[PDB]
Amino acid sequence: DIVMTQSPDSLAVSLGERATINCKSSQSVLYSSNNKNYLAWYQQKPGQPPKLLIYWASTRESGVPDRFSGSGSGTEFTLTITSLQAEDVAVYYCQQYYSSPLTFGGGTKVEIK
Amino acid sequence: DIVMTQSPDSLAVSLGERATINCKSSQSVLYSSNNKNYLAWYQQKPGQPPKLLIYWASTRESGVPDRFSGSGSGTEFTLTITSLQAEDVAVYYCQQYYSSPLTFGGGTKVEIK
Amino acid sequence: DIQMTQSPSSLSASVGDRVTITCRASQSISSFLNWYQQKPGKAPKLLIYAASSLQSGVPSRFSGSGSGTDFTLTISSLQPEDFATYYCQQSYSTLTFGQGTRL
Amino acid sequence: EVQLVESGGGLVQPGGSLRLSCAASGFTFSSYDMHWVRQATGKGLEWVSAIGTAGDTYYPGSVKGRFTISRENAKNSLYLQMNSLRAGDTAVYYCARTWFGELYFDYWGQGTLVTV
Amino acid sequence: EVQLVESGGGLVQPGGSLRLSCAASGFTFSSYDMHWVRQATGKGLEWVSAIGTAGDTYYPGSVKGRFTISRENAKNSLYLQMNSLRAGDTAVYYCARTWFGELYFDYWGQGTLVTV
Amino acid sequence: VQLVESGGGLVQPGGSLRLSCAASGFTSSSYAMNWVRQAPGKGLEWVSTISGMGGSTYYADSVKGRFTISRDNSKNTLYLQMNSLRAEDTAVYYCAKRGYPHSFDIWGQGTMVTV
Amino acid sequence: AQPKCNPNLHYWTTQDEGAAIGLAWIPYFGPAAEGIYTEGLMHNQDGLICGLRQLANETTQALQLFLRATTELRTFSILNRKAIDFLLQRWGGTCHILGPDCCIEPH
Amino acid sequence: IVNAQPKCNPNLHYWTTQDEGAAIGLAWIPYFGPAAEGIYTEGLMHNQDGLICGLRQLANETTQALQLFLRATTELRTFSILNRKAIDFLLQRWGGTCHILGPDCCIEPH
Amino acid sequence: IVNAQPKCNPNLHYWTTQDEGAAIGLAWIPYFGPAAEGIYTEGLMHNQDGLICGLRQLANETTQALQLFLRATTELRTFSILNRKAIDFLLQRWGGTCHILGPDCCIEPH
Amino acid sequence: SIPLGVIHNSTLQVSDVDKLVCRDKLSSTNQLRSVGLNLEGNGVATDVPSATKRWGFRSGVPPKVVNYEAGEWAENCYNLEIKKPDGSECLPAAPDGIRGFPRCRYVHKVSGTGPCAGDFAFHKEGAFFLYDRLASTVIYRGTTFAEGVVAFLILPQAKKDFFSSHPLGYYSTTIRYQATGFGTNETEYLFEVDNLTYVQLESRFTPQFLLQLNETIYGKLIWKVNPTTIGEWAFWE
Amino acid sequence: SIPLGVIHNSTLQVSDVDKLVCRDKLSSTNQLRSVGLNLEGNGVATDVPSATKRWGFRSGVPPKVVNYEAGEWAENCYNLEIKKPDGSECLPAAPDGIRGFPRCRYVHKVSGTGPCAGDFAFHKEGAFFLYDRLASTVIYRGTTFAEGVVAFLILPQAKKDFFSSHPLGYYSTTIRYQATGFGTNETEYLFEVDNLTYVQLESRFTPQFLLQLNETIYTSGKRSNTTGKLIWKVNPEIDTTIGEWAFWETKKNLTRKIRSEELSFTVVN
Amino acid sequence: SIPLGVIHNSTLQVSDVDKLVCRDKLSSTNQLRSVGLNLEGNGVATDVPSATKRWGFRSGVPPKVVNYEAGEWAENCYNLEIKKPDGSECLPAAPDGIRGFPRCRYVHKVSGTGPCAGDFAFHKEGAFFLYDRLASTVIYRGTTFAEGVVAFLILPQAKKDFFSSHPLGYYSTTIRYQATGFGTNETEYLFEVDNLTYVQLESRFTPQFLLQLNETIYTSGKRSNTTGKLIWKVNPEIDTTIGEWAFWETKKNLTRKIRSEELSFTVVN
Ligand SMILES: *[C@@H]1O[C@H](CO)[C@@H](O[C@@H]2O[C@H](CO)[C@@H](O[C@@H]3O[C@H](CO[C@H]4O[C@H](CO[C@H]5O[C@H](CO)[C@@H](O)[C@H](O)[C@@H]5O)[C@@H](O)[C@H](O)[C@@H]4O)[C@@H](O)[C@H](O[C@H]4O[C@H](CO)[C@@H](O)[C@H](O)[C@@H]4O)[C@@H]3O)[C@H](O)[C@H]2NC(C)=O)[C@H](O)[C@H]1NC(C)=O
Ligand SMILES: *[C@@H]1O[C@H](CO)[C@@H](O)[C@H](O)[C@H]1NC(C)=O
Ligand SMILES: *[C@@H]1O[C@H](CO)[C@@H](O)[C@H](O)[C@H]1NC(C)=O
Ligand SMILES: *[C@@H]1O[C@H](CO)[C@@H](O)[C@H](O)[C@H]1NC(C)=O
Ligand SMILES: *[C@@H]1O[C@H](CO)[C@@H](O)[C@H](O)[C@H]1NC(C)=O
Ligand SMILES: *[C@@H]1O[C@H](CO)[C@@H](O)[C@H](O)[C@H]1NC(C)=O
Ligand SMILES: *[C@@H]1O[C@H](CO)[C@@H](O)[C@H](O)[C@H]1NC(C)=O
Ligand SMILES: *[C@@H]1O[C@H](CO)[C@@H](O)[C@H](O)[C@H]1NC(C)=O
Ligand SMILES: *[C@@H]1O[C@H](CO)[C@@H](O)[C@H](O)[C@H]1NC(C)=O
Repeated sequence: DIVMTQSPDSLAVSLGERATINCKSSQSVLYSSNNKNYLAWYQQKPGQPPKLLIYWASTRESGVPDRFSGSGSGTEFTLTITSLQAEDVAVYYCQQYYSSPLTFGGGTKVEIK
Repeated sequence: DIVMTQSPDSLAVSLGERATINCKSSQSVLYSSNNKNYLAWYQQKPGQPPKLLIYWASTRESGVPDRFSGSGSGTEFTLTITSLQAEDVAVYYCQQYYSSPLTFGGGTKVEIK
Repeated sequence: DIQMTQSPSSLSASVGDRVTITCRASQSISSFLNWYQQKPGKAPKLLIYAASSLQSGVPSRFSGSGSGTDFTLTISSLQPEDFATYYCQQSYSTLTFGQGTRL
Repeated sequence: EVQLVESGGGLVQPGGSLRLSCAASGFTFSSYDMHWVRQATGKGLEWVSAIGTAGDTYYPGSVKGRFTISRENAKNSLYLQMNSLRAGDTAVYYCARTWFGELYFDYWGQGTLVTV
Repeated sequence: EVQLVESGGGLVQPGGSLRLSCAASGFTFSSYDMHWVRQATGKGLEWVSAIGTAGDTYYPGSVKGRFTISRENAKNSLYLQMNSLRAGDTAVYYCARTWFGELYFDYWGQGTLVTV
Repeated sequence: VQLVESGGGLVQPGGSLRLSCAASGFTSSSYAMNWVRQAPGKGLEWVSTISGMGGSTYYADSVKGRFTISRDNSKNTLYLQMNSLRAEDTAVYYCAKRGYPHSFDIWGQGTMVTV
Repeated sequence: AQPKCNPNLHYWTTQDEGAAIGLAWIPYFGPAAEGIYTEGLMHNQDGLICGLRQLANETTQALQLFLRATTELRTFSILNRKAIDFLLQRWGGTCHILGPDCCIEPH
Repeated sequence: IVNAQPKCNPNLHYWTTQDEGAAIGLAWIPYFGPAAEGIYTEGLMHNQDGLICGLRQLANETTQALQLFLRATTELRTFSILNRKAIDFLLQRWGGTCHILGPDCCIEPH
Repeated sequence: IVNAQPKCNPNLHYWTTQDEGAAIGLAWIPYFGPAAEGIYTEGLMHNQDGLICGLRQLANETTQALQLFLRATTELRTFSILNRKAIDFLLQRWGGTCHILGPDCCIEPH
Repeated sequence: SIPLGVIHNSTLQVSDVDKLVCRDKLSSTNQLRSVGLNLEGNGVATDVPSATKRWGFRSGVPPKVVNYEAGEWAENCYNLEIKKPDGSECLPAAPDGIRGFPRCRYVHKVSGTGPCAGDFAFHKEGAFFLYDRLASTVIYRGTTFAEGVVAFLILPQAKKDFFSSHPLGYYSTTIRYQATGFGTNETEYLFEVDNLTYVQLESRFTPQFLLQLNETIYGKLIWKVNPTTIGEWAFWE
Repeated sequence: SIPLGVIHNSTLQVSDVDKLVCRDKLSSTNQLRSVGLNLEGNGVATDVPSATKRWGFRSGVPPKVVNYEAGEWAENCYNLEIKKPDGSECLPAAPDGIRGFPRCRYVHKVSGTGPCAGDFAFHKEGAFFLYDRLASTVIYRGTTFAEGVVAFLILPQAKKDFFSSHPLGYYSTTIRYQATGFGTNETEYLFEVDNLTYVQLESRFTPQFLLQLNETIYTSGKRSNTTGKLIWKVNPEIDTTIGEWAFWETKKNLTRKIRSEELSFTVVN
Repeated sequence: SIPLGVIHNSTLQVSDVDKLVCRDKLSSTNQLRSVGLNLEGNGVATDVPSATKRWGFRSGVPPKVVNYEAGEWAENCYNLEIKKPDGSECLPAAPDGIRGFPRCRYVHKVSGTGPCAGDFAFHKEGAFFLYDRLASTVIYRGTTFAEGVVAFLILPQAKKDFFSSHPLGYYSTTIRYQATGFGTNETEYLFEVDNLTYVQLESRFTPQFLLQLNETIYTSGKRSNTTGKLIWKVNPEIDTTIGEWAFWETKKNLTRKIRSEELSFTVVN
C-alpha cells in the first residue's frame, strides 16, 4: 500500500521565487513496462475543488501554466514552481495510481511572503 | 527500502553506567547467505565528521574502545556503551548497507547526567 | 547478414609510408575482425588475431586497430614484402570476407 | 465543458444513512468511470469509492461494507449511498471523474460537507 | 593516515549550480569507492551520491538528475556537481570512503556546508 | 607446421570430387581445420569447417546441401567431398586451421578445382 | 470452411544451429532476444498453407483438451510425445515381417 | 499377493482426468469450460480383487526406486518419468544389431 | 588429441549421483535420508588418459552446439536433451521403410 | 530403474526389463499410466492423531514433485494450517501448480501451532503427499493432500477397459481440528464441533463418530467424550 | 490424440495414426515442428474493438502454456495494460519466460480500465495467445501477443525445404488505445494520436487508416490548445467501406488512399 | 545436433549422425549421460583475478540452464557476493533449484562492489557455470559455482565399467576475497586473511600460497593493531615462480616450499 509523504508541511517563499514540494512514496511507482511514473499532482486552492496540475509525474495539464513543472522518478518526486505568483497560494497534493488504494499525500501549503 | 529508526531520540544518562541505543529497521538486514547483519554504527561528535564505530552489527572498529559494544540481529539492533564517559557525548547513527539506497537512521544524542 | 566492406579498393604508396586500410561492417561486430595478407599467388597469411592483436612472427610494423563497427589496419613502413593484397574476415556470423584490397 | 454538481450532505446521526448525488454534465457519462474522494477537514484527500463504466463498485477498506456507489447512465447522475456512518466519515466528499482509461482525477465537483 | 578534505562550499542562489571538490590522501584513491553524504542541520545523515572505481555514478531519487558526481583519479580528487539546487539541498556535505568492497563508510571528510 | 592439399583437377559440371588436406607437424585431430575457397580474382569465401573430433560439420550457405566434409583423425587428414559441382566452383581451395576468432591461421598450399 | 485463407505464409523461426558459425554463439558476444529469429516466406504453394491453417484450427480442440488434462504450467513435451508415440506404434512389439502391420521390407 | 499389508481394499474407486474423446461439447474451450474441480472422470474397478491388490503392492515396492530417482534428479517437478520408461522400452526392444532368430531382438519370423 | 587445447588434465575425478540399485537401507526415505551434500558419490578414472582427455576435447567442441540449442529453446530449465538424443537415435535407426538388408536399417538376418 | 507393472489379461506382473518379454506391446503412449494409490488402502490408521505421527520435519533435503495421471478416491484427506507459536510459517506456501487433492470424502483440516524443526515436512514411511495429480514429498500449507504411493502401469493393449471406463455424487466434509505441539509426540487435538465448543481427540475416533459428536452435545468448552472397538474394519469394509 | 500433419510432396494430409501408413518418415526430431499460426491470417477481424470481444475473463481455470517452435508474422498484435478502476491488478503479471510476440507489424497497445470478473483472461474462440515461442491460454500484462492456434507438423527431410529454406530490420509501429470498460459490451476506445488529442475509435478503422489519421491530425488537429484533452470523432467520407479487404488481399488489390480533406472531425464537448 | 560422444573399448569416438553406425548399441537411457567437465582441467588460468576477466555482464539475453548428470571435482570454485557501489543488487538471486557446486577443493568467495552493466553475468569463453548438476550460462549470487563445459556421452554397454565404479575425503576451504570494480579491467582484489588484515592479490598467488600466507600472517604477521585494517603487499622473494604448474601437473610434487621467512610484507598506503 503506497503511502505518499510530502516533505514540507508548509512552504513560505517570497513572491517570484522558486518553490519546491517534495513527494516521497513508500514504494516505487515507476512502471517498468512503459518506464513512465504513475503519479499526479493536485492543486486545491482554498474554497475550491482540487485541480489536476501534473500527471505522469511530469506531464502538465493543458490549462496549467508553464510555471508548474513536475520531476522525479521511482519512489520520490518533486513539483517545482519556477515563479510563484500570489494566485498560486494553495494546498498541493500528490496522487499515486500505480496501485489499488490510490492514496494521496498530506497536503503542502505554500504561502507568499 | 529499509528505513532505519532509532528509538531513543535523546538518552540522558549519568557517567559510568551502561547506555543503550536501540535501532529498528523496517525489514531485516540479516543476509541469509553469510548470516552477517548489514548494519553499521556511526558516532558524530559536535562539529566533527561522523566516525565509524561498529560494523557488521557487532564487529568493532580498530580505534574504537571496547566500551562500545553493538549487538542485535534481524530487524532490530542496539548499541551499548558499557561505561559512559564524558568524551562519549555525541550523536550516534545507524546505517543499513543491505539495500540499494544507503539509509541512515535519525540520530540519537547521548548526554551526561 | 552483416556485409563486410573495405573502403579502399586499391591504393598505391611508396616504401616508408603510413597507410591505413579500413574494413567496415554493416552491423557491429564485437572486435571479431581478423586481417589476412595474401601474397600474390600464395596462400593467405593471418595478420591480426582479432582487431588489434598481432599474430606471432608477423612483423611488428603491422598494427591492428579495432572498434565496434569500423576496423582499420596500418602498415608502419611499407616494406616490399608487405605490398601484397590484404583481406578482412568477420567472425560474428558466417565468416564472410571483405572484397580484397590491392596495394 | 465538464461540470460536476454535487448534492446531499448535512448532519446525520452516527450509524445513520445518507445519499450523495453527483449530477454530471458536459461529457458522456457512460464512457467515463467515476470516483468519490473525501477530504477530511483536518486531513488530506482520501479516495473513498470508485464506479466503473459497467456498474462494478469498488471500495477501500474503510467503507468496504458501509458504502454503496451507483451510477445510472440514463439520467446522467451518480449516487453514493452511505450507511452506518461513523464519526470518522465527516469529511467533504468530492465526486471526481478519472480521465478516460486512466486513474488520475482530472475533473472534480464542488464538495458537499457531511457531518456526523 | 587517510585524509579527506572538502572544498567548494558556499552560498548558492536557488536553482543555481555549485561544484564540490573532495581531495584525498593517505590511500590509493583509484581502488576505493567514494561517496558523498548529506547531513541536514536537523534531519541527520543522508546518502546523496556514489562513484565507483570505473566511474559509474549512482544517485538517490532526490538528486537523480540534478547531481552529477565525478572522480578524477590522477589528482586524487572527487567532484560533486550540483545543479538546480533547491531549498532542501542546504546541508553539510561529506565525502566518504567506503571500505574496500563493502558499503560502510570507514573514513569521512571534514564536512563542507552549502546553503541555498 | 605444414598442411598439404591434393585431389584438385578437371571435373565436368556435376559429378563429385574429394579434396584431401593432410596435416604435417600438427595433430589434426586436436585442431578444427577449415576449408576456404578463393575464386580466381573474386576474393575469398569460407566454404566449410569441421570440429576437431569430427562431431560438428559446418557448411556455407552456397554449399549447404552440396558438400559433405569429413575428417579421418587417425591419418591427420581432412576430406572435403564436393558433390554436384557447379560452374562457379572453378576455384582454388585452401585448407586452414581454426584460431581465436574462428580465424584461419596456418594455411596449406591451395589446390585448384576446375569445372 | 474457413472464411478467408491467407495464401502466403510469412514465418519467423529460430535460427538453424548449423547456420551460425561466428562467435555469436557465445551468449555474451551474441544477438539479443530479438535477433535470434530467422525469416522465411512460403508463398509458393497456396494449397499447402491453407491446409496448414485448417489443420491448426482442427488440432486446437485436442491441444486444449490435452492441456486441460496435463498439470504442466509450461508444456514442452508434445513433440517428444508425438515422436515416442510414432515409434511405439511402428515398433511396439513383435513386428511381423511379411505382414504390413510392421512394414519391414524383405529385399 | 498382498499378504504383507494388514488390509487390502477390494474395491478401487479411481478418479482420472477426462478422456479426450469423451468431451464432445464446446466445453473444450477453456473459457466456456469446467473449472479445475470438474475436469475429473470417474470409475470403479471393484470386480477385480487380484489386479488392484497387486497394484497396491506394486506401488509399495516401487516407491523405493521412485524416491531414489527423485533424489538423483534436480527436477523441481518431474513429468518425464513415463516418457523415460517408454524410451527405455523402445531402446530395450530395439537397441541395435538385431538378430532375427536371436532372442535379443523380437520379431517373429513368420 | 587435446594439444589444441592448452593443457589436458590426465586425471578425471568424477562426482555423480548415486546408482539406484546400490542403496538398500532405509535412507531412501527423504526424512531419514542424507542431506543434499551427502547424496553424491566418488570415482577416479586416472588410469585411462586417452578417453578422459578426448572427453575434455569433446566437451569443448560440443559447447557451441549446446549454446545454440539453448538459444533456440525457450526453456528456462532444460532437462530433455538426453531424451531428445535418445528419440533422435531411435528415429534415425528405425524411422521407417528400413530395408531388411540395407544401410538405412540396422536389422540383420540370423 | 523404476519398477513398471504390465497388466495383461487382468493380472498384474511387474515387467522384467532383463527378460525382454514379448507378450507386452506398447502400441501408444496412452497405455503408459501413473496411478497414485492412497496409503489408507494399505490399511494404516487414517485419523489425525495417528497420521500426524507419520509426518516429520527435516531440513536440508530439497522438495521433489512427481505427477501421477490417475488417482484413487481418498476416504480421508488432510489440510494443514500449522503456524509456529510466533506465527511464522511452518509449512511452505503452496506452489502455483499444486492444488488440493480432489475426491476427498473427509478433509481433516488441521490448524494449530507446533514446533517445526525442519524447513519442510516429510513422510517418515517414505510415501508421497498427493496433490491434484502432483505427488510431492513435502507438505504444503493450506492445500488438501492424501498420503499415497505412485505406481507406474502399462495399460492393456489399448483395450481402454482399464481407467477409461468403469468395469465395475462427490460430497466433501471438512473435519476441523485445533492442535498444539504439532509434529512432536506431545501433541494435543481438540475437535472443533462449533465455534465455542470443542471435543478433545482420541486415536480411536473416526470421522463418522466425530460427525455425530455435533448432534450429541445438543469461554470455549473442551469436552472429554467416551462412547469395545470402534471402526475396527477399514473404511471400505 | 493431438492431430499430426504429414507434408508429402508439398501436400498436407493429416497423419493416418489409426491406419499407421509407413510412408511418412520421421528421420529425426528436426523434421518435427510446431507452428504458431495466428488468427489474423484466418480472416477474423483484427481491429481492437472486435478483437477484444473475443477475449474473455474467467476464474478457476489454471493457465496453460505450450511451446511452438516456429511462427507466423502477424499484422496486428496486442499489448494489454488493463487495470481495474481502483488501480488493482487485472491481468496477471508476465512470468519470467514469457516475452512479447516477435515480428509484429502493428502492436495495438490497449491501455485503460475495465471490469475484470476473472483471475485470467481467456480466448472465447478457443485460440491460444502467442508469446515469443510460448503459446498460452491466458493474457499476460504488458507483453505483446498475437492470438493464434498451434499446429504440429512432420516436415519433409528432403533438403530442409520448410522453415530452413526460403521457398521463394522489421519496423513495428505501436498504436496506443485508451479504453474503459475493457472486456464488456460497454467498452469504449480512444485512439491516442498525441498526448493532448484522442480520436474516438470505431471498428471500421484499420491500422493504416489510423496512421493516416495521425498524419492528418498533425496538420489540422489543433493539438496545441490549452482547452484540454480533445476526443475527436472522425468519419472517412467515402462511398466504399474503409479496409474492406484483408491485409494480404488489399495489397494485391488497388489501394484506396484517403485525402486529408475527406476526413471529418467533430469535437466530442 | 549436439555432438554425442560414443565410448567404445575405452576410446572416445564422437558419433556420426548420418552414418547410423551399426556397432554402437544404446540399450537404455541409463547409458546416456551428460558430463560437466571443469575449465580448470583445461589449463585455463584459475586464479580469481584472471578468472573474473573471463566472466562478463550483458543485458538483453535470457539466462538458460541445463542439467549435467555427473561432474568433475574442481580445484577452484567461485562464490560471488557482488553488489553495486550504491548497494543495489548486481547478480540475480539463485532460483530454488540452483545449489552450490558439490565438490570444490578451494571455494573462492568474492564479496565486493563492481560496476554491473548487464542484467546478468555471462561467460566470455562460451562455457557454462556449473551448479550442483545444473549448468547455467549466468552467474547466480551467493552460490558456489565452477565454470565448465557440458559433454554428452553414450556410456559403454552399461556393464558398470564407466561411472559406476572407480577403475583406479571432501574438505573444502573458503578463500575469501574482497573486490572493487568487479567485472571491469580496473579491478582490485584483497585477500581477506581475517577481519582486520587484508593482502593485495595478484594473479601469481595460488590457493596453496594464499593458505600458507594466512598461516604466516597469523604466526608472525603482527596482524592485530589499533591503526586499522591492514592491506599488505606480498611478494614471494624466491627465484622460482610461484605455482606455475597446474594442480594435476607433476602431482604437485618436488615443488619448492616458500618458508615463512621468504615472504616479504609492506603496507600499502
Ligand atoms: C575451447 O577450447 C578453445 C581452444 O583452447 C578455447 O580457445 C581459447 O579461447 C580463449 C578465449 O575465447 C582464448 O583466450 C584469449 O587470449 C587472447 C590472447 O591471445 C591468445 O591467443 C592464442 C590462441 O592461439 C590460437 O589462436 C591464434 C589466433 O588465430 C593462432 O595464431 C594460434 O595458432 C592458435 O590457433 C594463445 O596461444 C595465446 O597464448 C593467447 O592466449 C586474448 O586476446 C583473448 O581476448 C581478450 O581480449 C579481448 C579483447 O580485449 C577481450 O574481448 C577478451 O575478453 C579477452 O580479454 C582471450 O583472452 C584462448 O587463447 C583460446 N585458446 C586457443 C588455444 O585458441 C575456447 O575458449 C574453449 N571454449 C570453451 C567453452 O571451453
Ligand atoms: C571476525 O569477526 C567475526 C564476527 O564478529 C568473529 O566471529 C571472528 O572471531 C572474528 N575473527 C577475528 C580473527 O577477529
Ligand atoms: C517425546 O520425545 C522426546 C524426544 O525423544 C522425549 O524426550 C520425550 O520423553 C517424549 N515424550 C513422550 C510423552 O513420548
Ligand atoms: C462461527 O465460525 C464461522 C467460521 O468457522 C464463521 O463463519 C461464523 O460467522 C461464526 N459464527 C458465530 C456465531 O460466531
Ligand atoms: C451488456 O450485457 C449485459 C449482460 O451482462 C446486459 O445486462 C447489458 O444490457 C448489455 N449492454 C449492452 C449495451 O448491450
Ligand atoms: C504518429 O504519431 C506519433 C506520435 O504519436 C509520431 O511520432 C509519428 O511521427 C506519427 N506518424 C507516424 C507515421 O507514425
Ligand atoms: C508525450 O508523451 C510521450 C510518451 O507517450 C512523451 O515521451 C512526450 O515527452 C510527451 N510530450 C508532451 C509534449 O507531452
Ligand atoms: C579500462 O577500460 C576502459 C574502457 O575504455 C579504458 O578507458 C581504460 O583506459 C582501461 N584501463 C586500462 C588500464 O587499460
Ligand atoms: C588460516 O585461516 C583460517 C580461517 O580461514 C584460520 O582459522 C587459521 O587460524 C589460519 N591459519 C593459522 C595458522 O592460524
